[PDB]
Amino acid sequence: RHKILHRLLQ
Amino acid sequence: QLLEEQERLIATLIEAHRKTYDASYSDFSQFRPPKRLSMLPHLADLVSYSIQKVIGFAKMIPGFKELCTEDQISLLKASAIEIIILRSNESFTMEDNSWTCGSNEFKYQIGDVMQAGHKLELLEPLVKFQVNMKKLDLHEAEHVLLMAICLFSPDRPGVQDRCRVEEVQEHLTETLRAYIACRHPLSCKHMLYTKMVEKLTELRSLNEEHSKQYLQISQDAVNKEDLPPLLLEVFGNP
Ligand SMILES: C=C1/C(=C\C=C2/CCC[C@]3(C)[C@@H]([C@H](C)CCCC(C)(C)O)CC[C@@H]23)C[C@@H](O)C[C@@H]1O
Ligand SMILES: [Mg+2]
Ligand SMILES: [Mg+2]
Repeated sequence: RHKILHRLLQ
Repeated sequence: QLLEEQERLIATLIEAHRKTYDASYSDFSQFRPPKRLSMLPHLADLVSYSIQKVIGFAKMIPGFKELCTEDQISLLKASAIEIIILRSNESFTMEDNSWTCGSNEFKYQIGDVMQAGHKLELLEPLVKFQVNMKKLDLHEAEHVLLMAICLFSPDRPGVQDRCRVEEVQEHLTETLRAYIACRHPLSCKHMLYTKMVEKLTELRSLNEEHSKQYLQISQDAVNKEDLPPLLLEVFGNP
């Protein structure tokens, strides 16, 4: 998926 | 004639922008070093840095965190380069049409950005954009409402709750109009507001053209270590 982007949004 | 809530919103966004924009440019020493696709590793590192700041900025606009995760991602991916181009005006200077970030070693002009693979179909309108935004001479509040309004575009691909997105933009744009009507009583308010949304339209053409060239840059630099993971998630991956 969009691993890093997902973690930025937290 | 600026309501207490519009004044609070402008204040929140200015606070958000200052926290996520660093006019001392002190982390530039950390990117891979510029070389004069020789400038791709440094310029790529810079945009990946900058995208994270844009995400910091987003999360602080009221009503964005309240979006579902997929909507936020589709909003960021639609407007990420457009918001980098806007916020870069801070470092841009018409004295030599460069982006200058603390020192001459981190000074970017149209030539350095062709050593990162881009072409005149984007760069020339890019620098014309930069010069013309300078001549607009926007107040800090107009600057930050623009970056927020460009993010809250309900028409982007993938947006699921478009009603919620349009409401936030409604709010954003009503606040912009009110500021123009108060702060610039000698100009046509319709004239000033139009010159700003016009810039938003030219940001979409800069973005389509960047998208196009990125496709070939990334394909070109597929086996080399040049593009970092975040750019791949945002702009594409071949
Ligand atoms: C970013 C910021 C800055 C400069 C932005 C520039 C000048 C160099 C060339 C850039 C980065 C443009 C490039 C054509 C984009 C290329 C991206 C890539 C090489 C991956 O396809 C986009 C905006 C331009 C510096 C600072 O103001 C932070 C801001 O936030
Ligand atoms: Mg910054
Ligand atoms: Mg006036």
